[PDB]
Formats: sequence, structure tokens, C-alpha cells
Amino acid sequence: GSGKRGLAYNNINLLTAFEGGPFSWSYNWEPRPGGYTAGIEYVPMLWGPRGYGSWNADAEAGIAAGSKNLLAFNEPDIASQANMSPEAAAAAYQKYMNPYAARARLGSPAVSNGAPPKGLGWMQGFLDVCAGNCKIDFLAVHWHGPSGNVDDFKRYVSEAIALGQKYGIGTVWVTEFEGQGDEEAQVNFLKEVLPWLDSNAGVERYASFFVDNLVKGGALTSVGKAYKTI
Ligand SMILES: OC[C@H]1O[C@@H](O[C@@H]2[C@@H](O)[C@@H](O)O[C@H](CO)[C@H]2O)[C@H](O)[C@@H](O)[C@@H]1O
Repeated sequence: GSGKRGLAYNNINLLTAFEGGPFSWSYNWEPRPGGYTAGIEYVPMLWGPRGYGSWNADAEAGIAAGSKNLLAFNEPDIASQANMSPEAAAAAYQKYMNPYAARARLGSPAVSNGAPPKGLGWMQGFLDVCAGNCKIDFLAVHWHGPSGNVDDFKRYVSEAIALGQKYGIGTVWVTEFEGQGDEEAQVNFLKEVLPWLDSNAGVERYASFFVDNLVKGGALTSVGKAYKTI
């Protein structure tokens, strides 16, 4: 396909259900993959402070396994996720990510679609605090919301793109998006956003949220099939 579509997982076993779909990459919100999937680029994540301990070592294995890309903290703007002030993110980014700039493309901490001061407000606070010394190849962002709130999806992604470009970061990954509701409500959403994401040159890579919910009892759900074929 576009080569932008990702497999976001917890159970590495379930990526087989997506074999031969237009997938180039995977991540699991962890620094280590828990296994191997052939022909797809695993992307390590520095989730938050709990990972600082191993991050050196973890970035080493992954670059050593040919990983082109590294991701930073998960939802520092949400208290039960990374839960990090923009200032502490800037510090820990510069410290723990910037060092791999020569060997890998670095993805920003991934914000929620929460309104300022969460979301892209936190990104701007982080981008301000970074003070042009954070080495960032791409912004990571997330959007969760009802299936019929599709417009808001696209505005958010554009606003993330606009925000990144103002700070000289030329692309975003949408590392999580989820159009909520019953199976049909979820399909139709993917029919609208997947083509839009695939041609929107502001979006380098994306992942619907997520593999483990798109498979059930070892079988693709109907949402699974749509994500695989559209
Ligand atoms: O279970 C998938 C993955 O979820 C992460 O947290 C998510 C958050 O990233 C966002 O989507 O909000 C939802 C709703 O609460 C959270 O579940 C976890 O950080 C990660 O460790 C987990 O593997």
C-alpha cells in the first residue's frame, strides 16, 4: 500500500492474522519487541521514566536489529500514562533520545487529543522547552473519539502537522487512532480516514488502535479485515 500503515500490539502472536497486508512497521509501547515478525520494522519506544534504566541498552539492540526509528514517551500529558511535565520531557528527551540522532529517526513524545493544556498544547510547551535542542525527526500523536467525530480527527492531525512544521519537524506519526462504537461504526470510520492518512503527506506513518482488539479468539474481527484491505 502506502507503506505508512502500522501494527500496534501487545501479543506478538496476533501479528500473523495481518500477514501479507500493507504493513511496514510495528510497535508495542515497549522498548523490546517480545519476539520477531518478518518484513516489518519494529520501532522501540521509550515509554516514560520507568524505562530510563534500560533505554541505552534497548536503543542499542534495536539499532543493532536494523530499526530505523525510535519513539519517545507515551502520553506525557495524561497522569496515568507517562505523566511528565513538558520541562521534564525536554530534559529527558535531550538526555535519552538526542544521542541516537545519528543512527535513527527520533519521534516526539506522543500526546493525546485532549484540549490545551493536554494534547498539542503540551506538545507546544515541550517544543518551547526543547529550545531547538531536541533532535526530532517526527511528532507522534494520538486521537480517540466516537466514529462520527471524523472531522475532529482530521483537524487534530492537521493541527499536529502545522504545529510540527512551525518548530521545523516535517512529518507526524499518528501512532494511535480509534473510531469508537459497534463493528460497522468502526469499519466506516476506517473507510474515510485510511485513504486520507495514506495521501496526507503530513502523515509519514500511522497505526489504528490496536491489533489485540482487532483480533479475537485467534481470528480477525470485521474491523481487523477492513484495516488489512482498505
Ligand atoms: O493497551 C495498549 C497500550 O495502552 C497504553 O495506554 C493507552 C493510551 O496509550 C491511550 O490509548 O489511552 C488508552 C485508554 O486508557 C490507554 O489504554 C499503555 O500505555 C500501554 O502500556 C499498553 O501497552
